[PDB]
Amino acid sequence: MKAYHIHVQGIVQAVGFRPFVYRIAHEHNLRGYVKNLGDAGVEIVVEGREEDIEAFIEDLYKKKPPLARIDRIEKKEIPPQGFDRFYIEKSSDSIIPPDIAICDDCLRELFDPTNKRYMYPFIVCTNCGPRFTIIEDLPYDRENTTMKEFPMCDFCRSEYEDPLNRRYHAEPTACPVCGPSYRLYTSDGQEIYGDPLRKAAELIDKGYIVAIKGIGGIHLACDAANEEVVAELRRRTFRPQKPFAIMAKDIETVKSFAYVSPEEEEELTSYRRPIITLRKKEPFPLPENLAPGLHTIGVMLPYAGTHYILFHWSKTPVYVMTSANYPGMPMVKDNERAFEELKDVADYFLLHNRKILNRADDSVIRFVDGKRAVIRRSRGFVPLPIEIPFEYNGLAVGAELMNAFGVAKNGKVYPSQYIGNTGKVEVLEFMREAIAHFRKILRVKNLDLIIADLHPAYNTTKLAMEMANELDVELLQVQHHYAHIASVMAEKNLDSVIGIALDGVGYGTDGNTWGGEVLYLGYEDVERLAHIDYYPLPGGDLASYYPLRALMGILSKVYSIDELEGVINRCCPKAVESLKYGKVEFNVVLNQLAKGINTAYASSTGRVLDAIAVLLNVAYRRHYEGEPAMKLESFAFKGKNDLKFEVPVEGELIRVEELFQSILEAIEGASPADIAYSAHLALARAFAHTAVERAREFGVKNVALSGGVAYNELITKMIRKVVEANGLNFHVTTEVPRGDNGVNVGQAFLGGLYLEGYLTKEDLML
Ligand SMILES: [Zn+2]
Ligand SMILES: [Zn+2]
Ligand SMILES: [Zn+2]
Repeated sequence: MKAYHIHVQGIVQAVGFRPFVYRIAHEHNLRGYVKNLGDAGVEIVVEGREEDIEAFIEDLYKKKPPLARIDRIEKKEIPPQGFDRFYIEKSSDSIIPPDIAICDDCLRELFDPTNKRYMYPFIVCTNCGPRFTIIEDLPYDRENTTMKEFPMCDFCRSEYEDPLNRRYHAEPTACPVCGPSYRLYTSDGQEIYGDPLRKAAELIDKGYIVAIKGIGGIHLACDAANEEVVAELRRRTFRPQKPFAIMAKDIETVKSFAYVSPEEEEELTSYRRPIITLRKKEPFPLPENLAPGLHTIGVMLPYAGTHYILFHWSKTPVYVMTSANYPGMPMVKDNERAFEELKDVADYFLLHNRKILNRADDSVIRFVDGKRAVIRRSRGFVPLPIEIPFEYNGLAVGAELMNAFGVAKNGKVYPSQYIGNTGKVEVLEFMREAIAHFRKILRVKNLDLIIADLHPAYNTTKLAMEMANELDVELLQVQHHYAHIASVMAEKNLDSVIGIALDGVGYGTDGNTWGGEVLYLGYEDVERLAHIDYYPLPGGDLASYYPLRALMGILSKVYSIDELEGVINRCCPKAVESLKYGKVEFNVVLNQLAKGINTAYASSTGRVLDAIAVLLNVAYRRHYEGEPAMKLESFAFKGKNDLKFEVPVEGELIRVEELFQSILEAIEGASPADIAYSAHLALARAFAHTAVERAREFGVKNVALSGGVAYNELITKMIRKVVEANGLNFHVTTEVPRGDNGVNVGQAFLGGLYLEGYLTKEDLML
C-alpha cells in the first residue's frame, strides 16, 4: 500500500486510545492497524486512499479521547508488504481514571428522541461518565465496580462487546432496563421507577428545596432565582454567608448572570465541570442572597445525564448545589444517611441505586491576574497524579483545615478528594477510609515515612502519630508555610527559590502563629527571612473568629492602652461580639491585652488584612473560613484612585502596624473603598518588594507566592507584578491549589526530599 508510519506518544497508552483509533479508522473505511509496545509505542498504519488518509490523521486531533492530548505525529512513508483487508489492534499498565462529565456526543443522544437512552439519566460512553467515585479497585472492571450490582441487558452487551461501537468496554454502561433508576422521596414516602425525575424539578422551581444523588456525593438543591427559598435553606443549614453554588443552563445564561472570562469558558466546558467563580454583573440579576459582600459567584454547569435532563424542566435555569450536610460534616453517600440527617434540612429527596463508594466534593476554581489557579482539588481531578522530583512510597496528612491527604511513589503525589475540614470526628474517620482506598491502588507497608504539619494538635498530625506507631514507620513534620511555598516548586518542577507565604493561621516553627513572611527554600540549610512584627491577639482561635479581638491587638503596637480605646471609637464594632456574646465585657478584655497577661503571638497576613476589614464599615464577626479577607477584597475592587501607602520593611521585620496608622490618617478625606483598595496593594507591594531584594542578595532567579491569602486578586496582582523588576516567578496553578487543600503536595516533595538526604533532619523543625 501507500500509507504513513504515524508515530504518536505521550498520553495514548494509559488512556483509552485504541478504542478511538479503531473506530475512527473503520469510519473512514481506511483499513490498517495500530501496533503497541508499551509506555512508549503506538503507531498507526492507515494504508488506503487519500480522501481518508488525511481525515483519519485530521480527526485524531479533534476527536481524540477526553483524557488525552496527541503529542507527536510524524507522517512517515512505508509500503505494507501486504495490503490491509482488516484493521487490527495487535497487542501484547492500567491507571485509575477520574470522574469525567457527560461527553458532548452522549448529550444529544439522550436529549434527543431517536435513541434507546432517550432521556436516560445514567447515560454514558467509554469517553466520559463516572469513574473513581465508583471504581471499587483495579483492575478497572465492571465485575469489580459499583455497577456490579447491575447485570447488563442483552442489548447493551452486544454494544459493550462490539468494537466499532463507542460504548465498547464501557464498564459503567447501562440503559433504562439493566441500569439503575431514580426515585422521589419527602422525609419518607415515595413513588416508583421513572415517575420522579420529571416531577422532581417541577418542585425545585416550585420553591421547595430537594437533595440530589450526585455522582460523588449527593447535595442540596434549590432555585437560586427565588430569593425567598434560597434564604430559607441558609437557615435549615445554619449557614449565613458562605457563597452558595449556582448552576446555569448554558454558558449564555452564565453571561447575563455575571461575567464570562476567555479561557474561562474553556475551563468551564472542561470534562471536569468545576464550580468557577466569576464577577457578577453590576446590575445584580440573581437575588443578592446567593452571596453577600462578594463580587464573585459560584458558577456551575451540568455535568452528568440527570443534570441536563433535570435542567430541561423546572423552567428557571439557575439552580443551587451544595454539600448536603450540616456545616462541618462531609457529603452523605448512603441513601440511608440521607434521611437520617436531612429529615429537617431538605424538603424532598432524589436518590438512585448505584452506590457512590468514594466521596468527591465538587471542585471549585477561581482565576487570578498572573494566571488561573484552583482551590479545591477533587471532583474531576482525583485520582490524577502530579510529579515529585523524588521517589518514595509514603503518606502525607497535611493541614487540618480544608485538608487533602496525599501519597506518592516512583515520583508522583496523589491528592485525595476534598476531605474537608478534619475537625469533627465525622471527618477524621472519613480520611481513614479514603487513605485505605488509595492504598488499594498502590503499595502496602509503605517503604517510606509520613508527613504532617508542624502542629502537635491537628486531628491530622494526631493520626500521623498513631499511624506512625503503626506498621512501624518513621514520622516527619514540617512547617505549614514552608509547605504552601513548596507546593509551588513541586508543581513548577524546579529548585530552591525564595517565596512569599501569606496564610491565615499557620503553625509556624516555635509556637509562632505565622501567616505573613517570605522564605528561602534553599535545598540545603533552609531558613526564614522577612517577617511581620508579631501582634498580640487575645484568644489564638477567638481572634480569628471575632475580628475586633485582633483589630485591637495590632493597634496596641502603635497605640497605648487607653490610646487603643480612642482609635477604636473611629467606628463602632462593639455590638458585634454582643450578638453572640457579651459586648462591653469584651472591650474590658483590653486588660488581658494591655497587661500582656494572656496573649499568643501571631503574624498572619489574613488577620492583618482582617482587622482592616473591621477597622472599616466592611465586616464583623467571622461566619466561616476566611470571611473578612474575601469581604474586604470585593469591597476594595470598587476603588478607583489608587492611594499610595507604604508599609515599612526594616532589616528582616515589617512594621505592618504603621500601615494601619497612615490608613486612619486618610479616612478623613479619602473615600471608603479607595482605602481598602489602596492598603491592599500597599501591604502586598512592600511585602513582595522584600522577596525581590532578598533574591538578589542571595543569588536566586525567582520567587513564589502561595498559601491561604494567595487568591486575593488585588494582592496577587501587585505581588507577582513587582517581580517584573527581577526574574520570572510563578505561583501554584490549576494543577495544585495554593490554598491549604493543596498542602500535602508541598509536603510530599518537601519531606520526601528529606529522605533523599538533601535536607537537614531539623531545618524543617527549626
Ligand atoms: Zn459519553
Ligand atoms: Zn441496558
Ligand atoms: Zn495554609
